[PDB]
Amino acid sequence: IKVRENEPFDVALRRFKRSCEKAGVLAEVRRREFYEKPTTERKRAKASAVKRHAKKLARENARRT
Amino acid sequence: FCRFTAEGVQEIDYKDIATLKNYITESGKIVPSRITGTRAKYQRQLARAIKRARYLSLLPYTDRH
Amino acid sequence: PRRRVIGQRKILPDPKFGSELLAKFVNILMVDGKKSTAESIVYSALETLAQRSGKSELEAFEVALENVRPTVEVKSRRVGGSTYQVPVEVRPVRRNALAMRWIVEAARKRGDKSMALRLANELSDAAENKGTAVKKREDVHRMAEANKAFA
Amino acid sequence: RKQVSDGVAHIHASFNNTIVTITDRQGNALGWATAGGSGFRGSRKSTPFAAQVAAERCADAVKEYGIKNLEVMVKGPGPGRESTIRALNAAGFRITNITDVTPIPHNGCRPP
RNA sequence: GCUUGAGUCUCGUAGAGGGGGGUAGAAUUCCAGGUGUAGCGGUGAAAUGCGUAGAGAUCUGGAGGAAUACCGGUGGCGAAGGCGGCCCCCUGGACGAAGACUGACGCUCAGGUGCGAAAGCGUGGGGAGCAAACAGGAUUAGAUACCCUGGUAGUCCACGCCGUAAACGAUGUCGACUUGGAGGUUGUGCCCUUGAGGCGUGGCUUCCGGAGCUAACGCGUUAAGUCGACCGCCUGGGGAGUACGGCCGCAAGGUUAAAACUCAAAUGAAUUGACGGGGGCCCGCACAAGCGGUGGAGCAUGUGGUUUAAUUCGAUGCAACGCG
Repeated sequence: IKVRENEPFDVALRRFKRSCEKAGVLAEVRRREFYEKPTTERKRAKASAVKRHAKKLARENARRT
Repeated sequence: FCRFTAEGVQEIDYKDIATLKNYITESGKIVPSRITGTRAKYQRQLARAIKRARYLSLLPYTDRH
Repeated sequence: PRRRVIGQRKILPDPKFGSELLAKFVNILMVDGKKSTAESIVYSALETLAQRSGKSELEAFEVALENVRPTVEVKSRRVGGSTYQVPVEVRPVRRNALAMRWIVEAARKRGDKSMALRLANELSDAAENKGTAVKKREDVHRMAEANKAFA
Repeated sequence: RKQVSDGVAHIHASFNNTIVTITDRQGNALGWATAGGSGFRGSRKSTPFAAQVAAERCADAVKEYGIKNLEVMVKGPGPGRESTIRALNAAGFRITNITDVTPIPHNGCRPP
């Protein structure tokens, strides 16, 4: 949100914005509260995350490489 | 994994803002438990202490004032 | 093509003094495949250029090309949605060939008497960069410098 | 024209418009321009280059006031908020800090 | 009479459990004030609507309003529906360790009772933003739809009514037994906390899999495995969860629940082709760049159609039209 980036800068370098505020809470509230689908997408995201974790736990195979 | 509250007897209080300041970011937001340990009992008590210190103007809600 | 990474072919050098770039200028002049007439027209136009300018044949044609030499050019590279032109630096092998193509395309119009006189007049106008091929260059540059912000 | 020393360049970026407006320290504005008055009738309004040319046509017509440096106050969502401030760099101005002066609702409801 | 069932007390633990009362943080709106300018708004594109009265927007001040982005997690609680700052009060349920007490008080339940998403109904209020219905504007041969701009009920508080959901892990409640792994969450015992650890015992829950089961998919120690107790439902599809009747409700309607007639099918998960204005990868002058053409004019040839008594016959979207 706030940064100074002192006088010999010539560039923005505002990486603190996109880590926290700039997009992840911004382009989700302009439309569609959905009243339920945050819970559905949280279920789907954590399901995909635990399936990726279970696949990485079983990724040790031959794989011809 | 390096939580100060896991072996931390005399549970986290609102008054000692020196150690309580380490669990908010620069924008005043609460540091998650997915980064710095802070198991869920002490995490919920820490969130209570954070917002009860924000109520007493001991810690800022944010820097937008 | 799609997968083929083949490069450029090695053309024959010119039967006059050795310069492959003016041989490429001979190659891009050529209507109906007529290479001999193209060589005669290039040779006569370079003599009538070296006579009116005082320079040699390799250095008057050298500074005729850098006045028609484009810096950047635009081409359509759309990324997911709207179709906008993208300014980009051109490779030099495409650059000098397209500049010679601009010289020859300006030489096809503006018909004074004959083709050799037209090519000599186009090179003489490209010497002090007030002719037609330099206007083609300035038009390609006007395609840039205002559509430049898309990168 | 008052010969003011400095100013504060409030930038409003939105899905609607991207204004740049320069006030003083005490908050009365000194001259501004729009992204729609800067050309681009219709579809090219919601582009960051419209915000850039809005900051460019805000950079002039204020030289009677004589502003050296400025504070940046962004406001609002949208595709802007990051591309116009560099137009505050190439036009001959000095950035002090980039802040935001708006809360969310303090208990409000948002539709689709 | 007894205690392994069930129940009570003692010490604690966790929770978005509920009810009531209040306080606070990432911004569209309205009004007022200073400023200053030509357009604003959306889409694939475009317009309605707003605007030189000075719009959308710039900072400050004020107004109200139902609600918790980060924490946040197939994480937790509740019988279910459902519930997510915080503070105060009341209160239920769940779980753990060592115990103490009653002694089968236990399980299920027709009828009955209570709770019960959202939509809707009645009265007293609030009305900011959206939003059925409605108006205007776009697309289309047509659009009373998908797209946009506005906008009423409603989304909302107090008290009632309605009792319907794809109320769904589509798997009723209780008890017992049955290889296991990876986890998450929450207690506790023990060990050297000898270093962010190690060994076990309880509850809830996610995924994969052994035997077994199932039409299959799959379930798989919270089973759809093997059993015991009880309740509810079904005998093909349409008719139809419709009509008549009874009851409830202010209404909308809900519960229970047929018959006549038609057909020999309906349906069930899974596999293989086809397809997705579904993706990933790969290829072809398929697209990009460029050259030369057709379609603008005239001649050769064929076809469609017209006329004639014949204008022989076939081919007649790429895959017919200088074809046989």
